[PDB]
Amino acid sequence: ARTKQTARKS
Amino acid sequence: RIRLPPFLKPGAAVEISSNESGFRGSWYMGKVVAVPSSDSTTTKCEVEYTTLFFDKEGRKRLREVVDVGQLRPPAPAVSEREKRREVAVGDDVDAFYSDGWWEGTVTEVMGDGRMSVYFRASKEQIRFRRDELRFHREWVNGAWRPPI
Repeated sequence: ARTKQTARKS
Repeated sequence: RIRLPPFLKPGAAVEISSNESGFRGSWYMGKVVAVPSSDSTTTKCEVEYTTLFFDKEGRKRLREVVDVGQLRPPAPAVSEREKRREVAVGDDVDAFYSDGWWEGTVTEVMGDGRMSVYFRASKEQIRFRRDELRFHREWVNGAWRPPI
């Protein structure tokens, strides 16, 4: 599932 | 002490923006879990994300304490002219990507309803189908621009 770690771009 | 915007109440669906550089230009869908009461020690709200989780195995939706100014209501429902609107170069759009909406600008339209979108903050150039885009709107002074 998506997390901030795998959503953020930097 | 603080006069909350009327849309902000426990249970309310919202779009959530972040202050973190890696989230510049994004809106993630979520819901309000708690707000400052007239009886309150905070000025902040707690929200729960709809598509972001604490853990990658997805047991618990992410919750965060955020500033009121990070929240806006769900973007207006796509009207009937807006379904008739062709997306054009120069249009400000949000693209659905990594399960949230990211603001960019259409730089090229190709056939079969596909477009290329430039993202300024991340210096990215990414192709999307029409059904992955929405026309960008801003929540300003308690109302949408362009309005409903």
